[PDB]
Amino acid sequence: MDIMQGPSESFVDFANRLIKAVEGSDLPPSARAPVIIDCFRQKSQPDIQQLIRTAPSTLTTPGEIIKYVLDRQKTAP
Repeated sequence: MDIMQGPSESFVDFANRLIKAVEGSDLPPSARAPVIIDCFRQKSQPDIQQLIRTAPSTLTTPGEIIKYVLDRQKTAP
């Protein structure tokens, strides 16, 4: 309900509220991921949601999104 990413909130910040929020629910293990998956695309900021929204590759899991988030956040010069 009140799970919304902040203006300048880090990724690990939101996902913790999400994951913890999801774990706290009656959602099954196999369905926990799919929940966070859609949750991001609808609760994440425009900066992240935009990437996930039209992001290629089979991004159907958390293990891929975070990898994808950091993979895109690879601002290492």
